[PDB]
Amino acid sequence: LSTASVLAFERKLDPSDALMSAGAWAQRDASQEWPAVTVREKSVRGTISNRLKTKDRDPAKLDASIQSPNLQTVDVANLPSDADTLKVRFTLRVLGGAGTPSACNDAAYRDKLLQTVATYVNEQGFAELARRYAHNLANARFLWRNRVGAEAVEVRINHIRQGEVARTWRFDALAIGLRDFKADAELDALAELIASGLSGSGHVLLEVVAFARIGDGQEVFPSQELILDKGDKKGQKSKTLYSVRDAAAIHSQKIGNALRTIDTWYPDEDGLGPIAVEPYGSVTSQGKAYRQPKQKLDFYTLLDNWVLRDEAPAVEQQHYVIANLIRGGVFGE
Amino acid sequence: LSTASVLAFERKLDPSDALMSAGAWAQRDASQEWPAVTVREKSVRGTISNRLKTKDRDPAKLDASIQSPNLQTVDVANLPSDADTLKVRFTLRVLGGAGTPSACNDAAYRDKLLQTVATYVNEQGFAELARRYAHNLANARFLWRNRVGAEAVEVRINHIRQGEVARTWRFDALAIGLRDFKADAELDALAELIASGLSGSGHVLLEVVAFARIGDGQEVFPSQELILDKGDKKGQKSKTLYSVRDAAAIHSQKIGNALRTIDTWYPDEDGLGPIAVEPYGSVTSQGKAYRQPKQKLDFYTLLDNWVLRDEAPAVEQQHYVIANLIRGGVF
Amino acid sequence: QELRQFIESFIQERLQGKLDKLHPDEDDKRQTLLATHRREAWLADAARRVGQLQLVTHTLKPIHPDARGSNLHSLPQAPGQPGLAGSHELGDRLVSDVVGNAAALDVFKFLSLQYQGKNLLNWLTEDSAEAVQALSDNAEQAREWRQAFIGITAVKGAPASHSLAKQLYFPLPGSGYHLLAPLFPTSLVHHVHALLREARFGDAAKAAREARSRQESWPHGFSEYPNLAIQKFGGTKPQNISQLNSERYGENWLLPSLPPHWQRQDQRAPIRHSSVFEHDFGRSPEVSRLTRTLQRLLAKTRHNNFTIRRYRAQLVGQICDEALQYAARLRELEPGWSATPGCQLHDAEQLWLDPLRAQTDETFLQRRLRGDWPAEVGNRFANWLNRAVSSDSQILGSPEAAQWSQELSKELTMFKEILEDERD
Amino acid sequence: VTDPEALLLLPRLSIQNANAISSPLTWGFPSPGAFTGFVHALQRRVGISLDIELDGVGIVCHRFEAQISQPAGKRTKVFNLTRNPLNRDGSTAAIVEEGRAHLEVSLLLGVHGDGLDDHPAQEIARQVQEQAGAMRLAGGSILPWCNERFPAPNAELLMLGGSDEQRRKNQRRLTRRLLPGFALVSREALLQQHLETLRTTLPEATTLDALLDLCRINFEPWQVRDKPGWLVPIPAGYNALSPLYLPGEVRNARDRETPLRFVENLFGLGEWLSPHRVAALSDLLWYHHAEPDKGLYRWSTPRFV
Amino acid sequence: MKKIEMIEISQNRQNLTAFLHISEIKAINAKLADGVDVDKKSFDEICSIVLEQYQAKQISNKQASEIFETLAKANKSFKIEKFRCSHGYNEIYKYSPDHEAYLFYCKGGQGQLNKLIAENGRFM
Repeated sequence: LSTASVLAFERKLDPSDALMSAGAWAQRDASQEWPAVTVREKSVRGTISNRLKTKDRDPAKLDASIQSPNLQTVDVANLPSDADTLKVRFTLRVLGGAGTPSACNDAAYRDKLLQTVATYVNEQGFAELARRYAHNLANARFLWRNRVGAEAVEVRINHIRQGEVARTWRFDALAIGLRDFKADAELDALAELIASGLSGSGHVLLEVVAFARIGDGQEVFPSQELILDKGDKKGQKSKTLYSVRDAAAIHSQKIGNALRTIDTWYPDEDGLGPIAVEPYGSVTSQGKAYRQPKQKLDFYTLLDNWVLRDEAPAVEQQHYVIANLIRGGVFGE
Repeated sequence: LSTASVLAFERKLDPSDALMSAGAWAQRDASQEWPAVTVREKSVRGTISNRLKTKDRDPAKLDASIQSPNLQTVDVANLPSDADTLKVRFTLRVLGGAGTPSACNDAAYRDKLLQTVATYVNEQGFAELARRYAHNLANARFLWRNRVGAEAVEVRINHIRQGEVARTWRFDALAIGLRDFKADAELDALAELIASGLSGSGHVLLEVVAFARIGDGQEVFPSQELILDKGDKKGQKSKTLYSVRDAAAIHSQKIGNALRTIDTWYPDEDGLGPIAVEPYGSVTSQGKAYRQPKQKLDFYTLLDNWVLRDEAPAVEQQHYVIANLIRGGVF
Repeated sequence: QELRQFIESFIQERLQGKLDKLHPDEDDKRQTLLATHRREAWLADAARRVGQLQLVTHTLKPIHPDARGSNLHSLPQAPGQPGLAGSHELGDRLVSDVVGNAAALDVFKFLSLQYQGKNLLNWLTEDSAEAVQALSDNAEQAREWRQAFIGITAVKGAPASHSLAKQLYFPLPGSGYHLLAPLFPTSLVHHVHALLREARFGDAAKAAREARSRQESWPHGFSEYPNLAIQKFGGTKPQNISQLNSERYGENWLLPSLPPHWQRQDQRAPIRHSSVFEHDFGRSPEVSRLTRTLQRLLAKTRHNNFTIRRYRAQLVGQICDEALQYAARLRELEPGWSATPGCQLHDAEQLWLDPLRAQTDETFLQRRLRGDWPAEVGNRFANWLNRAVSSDSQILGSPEAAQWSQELSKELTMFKEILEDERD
Repeated sequence: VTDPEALLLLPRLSIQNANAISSPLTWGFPSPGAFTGFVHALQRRVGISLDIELDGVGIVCHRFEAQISQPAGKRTKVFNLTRNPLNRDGSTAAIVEEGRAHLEVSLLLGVHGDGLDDHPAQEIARQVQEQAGAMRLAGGSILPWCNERFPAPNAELLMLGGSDEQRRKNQRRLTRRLLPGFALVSREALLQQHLETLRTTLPEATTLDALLDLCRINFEPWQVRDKPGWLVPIPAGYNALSPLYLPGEVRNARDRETPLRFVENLFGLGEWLSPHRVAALSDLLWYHHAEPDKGLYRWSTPRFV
Repeated sequence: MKKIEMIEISQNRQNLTAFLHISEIKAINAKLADGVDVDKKSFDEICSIVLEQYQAKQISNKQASEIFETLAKANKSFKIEKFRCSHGYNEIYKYSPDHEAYLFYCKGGQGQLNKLIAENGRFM
């Protein structure tokens, strides 16, 4: 038995575009009429600060390249001067039916894949993964750089049943950690709801609203976009930001990465913070690859060592394999 | 007599494109003014998560290949942040005169084909095939990935005669199963309407609306496009969605393929569910093909051994052959 | 004598190419075969190459990639009425793309050099002056060479179509039909494709780009073709017909024949004060390009009058037609026309781009809701005609300017009579 | 070629997934031969029972959107395809490229038979309008009316009955509902005289066609030449390159009752002129006439000016 | 360790000078043959002479495995491949240096990738 030539999973954790508006703290309860954070367009003048490679490191060439500046016109997003908190709103829906592929070639492979996933689920359900996803929702990690230096973050997680809010959660995102996954008495209801959503029982759609008290008229950081900067004029757009209908926003997959930053089982060091569940678990910031395929601890090795050869991994790595199935993609070729 | 060397059947029951708009679940009845969901561009950056090769995964080489992530500009269709449900509207006309070939080379084979089809119509009426099409109109399979994860999918289909609503309906697409075909009184009335349309009188006409309470600003999925030459420059685009008049729409053949998944008589499986009616029935998602000419259960040998040698097949395979004639083809 | 005194180097080209892939035993066998079939037996190899594949001048392979039928290369000559152009008269540049069963490209490339200045490329069908002495062998080798060289234009004989080969029905006037099976005009398509290639980019193309950009100016017949689409034949493996070469990967591109407004939609004059309140605006992007074209060569000369008799009034007619088309396109998909904030001037001057009847109309609503005439439209059209063409105090010294002024007045009166019936 | 007694107007007609390509050298609007064949098929379906004839068409093109894309900084276009079902295996082997288009056309048909002689006026138009909604006009389906503002305005306008000022008022009333369109008419005489204009070197018709529809830029020894109109190349009928055959002779014909011919397209000229710029609407009807002696099978519009 | 792997390690890495620390050359000059001493030599020259001494059979296979793995671990600088395909997703991205990232190029598997590699070259 080999892996199927096609095998593809949908994503079972779908957030929207986290769109951001601005306002004043302590009036954040009546905060459905707040004005959006519009993306303005300012002009910067940069100077040379990159490393010279000892070819232009001459006394006259550097003095001739200092006098010719680098004029650019960048997008920017800021709170207004009368607003000192940033409200970032999105809706996350948890689909469920995790280990069922969406397009599988072989039947003898997918039947035993469903058997291994079902053996995992009835052996130990999605409660660990839902606990870690509820921690990445309660600890407001989806404010990526709108969280550093913030004074007080506060997250409101509703539970929109049929339009009517059935259940409410209010977390202080800086009280609970960003590293240690400790259990809380209130967070376990949200983890139970996400576990019920992933296990199939019911339709789970949450509305996540994060208020980060930045400061009066400070800078917020929405998602940034791709530019094909072939040639630049006097001043040409060198940085543009995301905006859904003239209102700044974070991309749906950047506030999805900060939801599945649950991987703390990687072999390098479990004390250097969790990383994102990816095959050959990687971070482009650190520029390295945890779970190297020279080791036997990546996703694409443990998968066909669990399904084909029936070598069940450690209990803390089955969580990683099932979380990578929840993330999605096409596996196997 | 021999088989006609030019055989072809026109497509009956052709739908329009399935245009998408968005609005709240409370105002789903006053929904002729709902704003369309535009497609937008957004850039995505990713690392390598593909199953890379069993040789070129060196320790330093993977860390060197991970420092440069791959970038693209995909298209997305999202509901606006106030709208809660997606409305998918199309117009399905059922033409009628199913077994009449558009082109037939032989004349005696044409007469024998018409006699065989009229024999089938006289013996057992279209209620089974029209029920299996009324199921795909009833449970909203025609929203393919916009269906899963919605908490309320309901269709409103109204048959119109000459520009006025002649008969209306209302179903609950989540209550009706996607797996088993189990009848209901309104489904049989709609199947009688579709079967009367499929007889040789003339076209019957339905407007099909489907409201799916997908979520408050979530992602909706219209059909994509084949380009086959994305361009030779820097700024290509990987995923491009389909639009008619700046409204994101589902392709007409996508809706037709969702209407045609009626046959559950293919021999290889018994628990997968229905696949689309196709000669050598081949699911494009799976990538394999049931009803191969290794067995004697394709469409071509079925039609040949039914009309020529008068070897009448099983009732399920006769249902499959007449559903393949309803679908249309070129042989 | 293009059989031994001229075809010797053509035959030895193969015996020289057979020395590049030289092996111990297989290379000697290939050299022995090339010596047996290239010293005097070129007629036998030409017969084998002629038997290998057919010669097509219009092949119906490109209409369905798995359609195996008859593809005849006959002359499409149609000497009839003087309004039709096709592949009926090529004469020179009629490249016969032989793509029937091409498994060996060296079949047709055996006698492709003795026709450039010789009498053997035309003697390869009949009148064999060198047909018997070119092979230099007995009647068997010369007969095989003749039967192979006749196979470059020897059709299958039995006509045959396919079920995927586009057979249509043409109705005669009071008679039975005629079934027509069109084939793909491969020679004409590659003729027009060579025209488009040598007009779009090449040697004189780049020089003409330099003569357009810089101070150097050489006007000649160079052009840019806009909006041409690409239709690919074969796709990944273009072996439908020959002439689908390494940069011609089925890449037959198609001339633009789109509608008059075959682009997207756009406008700037909606029901508002900035859009419809401007009682004399007269603007558009396509109408702006037409106005720039009509105002560039805006003179009335004596030697240019023989073309400016129509090329000057044609621009004014196109401007009036574009204005009428914009006025028709504006008030068709915008039902909002009533009292509202910022809709004051959109009721009197907006008598053209005006909505339907309202919900709270009065008894005499034929003046305050919708006046039954384009009352402010005629003065606006007169002002637009006065602003689009800068008429001076000496613009009627001859009848050239005054005739255009009379034509503008007549067109304004006609547009007024047309717009008067708009409110009814 | 006979002038009709009545111009039966077929209304705003949305047709989807049409044939965009329609010719080996054009890609834009579909062929007018599709329109004449559509009217002949509609005649074969309804006119024999309605005791009428149907000959011509008015091709107006209210809107037209092609299924194309401009790939990544290029001056050309490519065509959007459709994914086909698999073979016996999972190959996705053959991908033949054919274009699609959605066009809102509105035809006007020339009637010859017993329209008002033995039948009413509104009922014949209602029957032909509800008959043309169950067929396809260019290779794609004719979408019906399910949206708001229910028109059904099949204007069965009589032409030869009435005074002259009433007839001109009827023409300018029917032209009111051709409001954003553009009628397509052949200009064979224009291509002929434009061929005689540049016959100084070689008077090829395929060269006068391929050097008129473009924008020929030519400076001053710095301009582009004055655009004479909206000139398009169109397919203007077929031209045979093989003699006539017998019904059962040629292998794999569409039917064994009519003879077969192997033909080749003819490329004529066309213009998209506004419907106000014609005298009468019956001047712009497309008829297809054939000369089976030679190989010409040509559709065109007589009396086009 | 395989043999074409050593050829690709010779082919792909950047050409560096004075990258060999004292322990590596101390092992190497006594480890390799008596022909060439490799002091301040480029990576391509060392790898070419070691692959030639592996071709003309004088030195064994395990020694070549150890010294080619030593040349692998001593170098951390890689050339850019200009073309990276996503395998299951059936895509091909192309390196653009001003973005320092792999922008999208074309839909295609491994055969289209090898076609583009044969056309444009395998490296930047």
